[PDB]
Amino acid sequence: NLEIGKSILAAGVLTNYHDVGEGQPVILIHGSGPGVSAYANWRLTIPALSKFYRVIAPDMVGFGFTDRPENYNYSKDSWVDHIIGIMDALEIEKAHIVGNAFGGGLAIATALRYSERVDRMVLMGAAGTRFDVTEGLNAVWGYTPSIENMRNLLDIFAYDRSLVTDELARLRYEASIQPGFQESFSSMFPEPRQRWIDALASSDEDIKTLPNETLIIHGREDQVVPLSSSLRLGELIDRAQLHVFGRCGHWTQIEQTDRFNRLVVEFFNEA
Amino acid sequence: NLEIGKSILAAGVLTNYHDVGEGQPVILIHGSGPGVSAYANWRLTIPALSKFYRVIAPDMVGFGFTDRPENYNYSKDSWVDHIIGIMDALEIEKAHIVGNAFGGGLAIATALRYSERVDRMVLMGAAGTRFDVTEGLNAVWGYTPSIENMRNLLDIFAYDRSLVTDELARLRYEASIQPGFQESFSSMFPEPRQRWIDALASSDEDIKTLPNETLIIHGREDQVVPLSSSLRLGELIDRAQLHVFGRCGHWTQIEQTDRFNRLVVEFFNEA
Repeated sequence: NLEIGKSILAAGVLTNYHDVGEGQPVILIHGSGPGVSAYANWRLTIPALSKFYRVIAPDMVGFGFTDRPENYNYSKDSWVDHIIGIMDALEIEKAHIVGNAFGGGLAIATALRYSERVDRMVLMGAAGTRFDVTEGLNAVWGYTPSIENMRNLLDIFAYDRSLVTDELARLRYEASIQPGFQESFSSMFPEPRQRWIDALASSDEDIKTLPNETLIIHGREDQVVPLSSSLRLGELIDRAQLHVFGRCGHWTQIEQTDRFNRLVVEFFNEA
Repeated sequence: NLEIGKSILAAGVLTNYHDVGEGQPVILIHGSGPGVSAYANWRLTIPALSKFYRVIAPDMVGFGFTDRPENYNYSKDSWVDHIIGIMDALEIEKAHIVGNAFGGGLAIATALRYSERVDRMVLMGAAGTRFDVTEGLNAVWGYTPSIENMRNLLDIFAYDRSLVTDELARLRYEASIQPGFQESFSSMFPEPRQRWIDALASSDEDIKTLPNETLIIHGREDQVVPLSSSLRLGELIDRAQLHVFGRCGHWTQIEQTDRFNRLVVEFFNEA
């Protein structure tokens, strides 16, 4: 299973992660769908970025193959602590961070609590602002295992449905039913789900204080997070650029891979 | 005067233009401020793009050093005819087009009337949609010569006012009072100016038919054209990408030169 990588103790949690490349460190933080993992999210991103940077992609506690501690208290702050724990464990003093959706909210929160540890940020279809729950996100977080339910989620995630094959739905369905995966997932974001969008968000006031050069990315047709949310982040963060990809969903790094990798690498190259 | 380049008869008008580089043709179309010219608009863009493309930057009839025919009938359609005349005169069968503001509206109109002649488009703080006249545009089109009035316009155009020096204001003021310049300019967009924003715009219906890969660029702080206009173009044009530069005004190619040139060259490189 290529989704399983290296193992390291971080913030007291045995963490699964990938580490490829040399040089300036870049932390990639995945989304929050069923069966999600750092590899599943970043398999097409790591190869490109690792040619110029040291890329670290961990499975956040509660997701992927990282340990799911008994009675663990999941929260925006606990996840931020995990990210910092991972950085501390790897002697990463300061790094750029690419946060995808769920991960984007965590990236913002980390930059706010540990400003000295974050350099540049890339926020893709990111959590971070309070936006009305979408049917897309409610469906994603309300997932129940089945190849048909997974196919529907994959359809929700991408613009070009021709990319959603029976094989992909099958493979992601299988990933979603691995031991303990669905159990922790279904209990992670229970109804009413607006609560978690709000809990993962940061205040307009706080976001305005971010001094980091930031690149906000969003797919025009994103069904999970409305473009309006990223437009808002683009107005709040001072040193920000906003790039909207037409004919693209909530899976920008996979749907517009080459354009995405190019934009991100050049963005970090400026530093 | 570096603003004066080569001369060619196009659409029956003696036209001043610049032509640098080899390969795929790219037409750069300037904005509509007082004293504007292809060189003034594109001096920092041509050098970069000409390394990979053949860059053609003409002074549109009524502007710069191109002839201002007696009793000439200026209109969106006449300007489109000039662009096509320039392309015909240079045996340019198909080309990419970069339209800045005024030029962006002309680029859209050209792509609609001569679809077979336009490949990819870059629209920066572009005309093309009906948006309520801004004080910025009304001030630009309502310019009366003076170093103070020019300084105010330069301030309106850029985000970083530290770039607006006494020398720059002086030089652009001088450009605005060249023989016949102010006379044709003041009679070009008379009050009520909303009429010209509307005349230069294309219908939502027509814009939706554009099949061209398009890159829409806008400075977050643009005081002349509201970001909302470019957001609209980003929703209407199917194969579009929208890139918003924070800490940037209506002069993106000059305010964020390296980022701009990089994005544009890579955009054309995809073709």
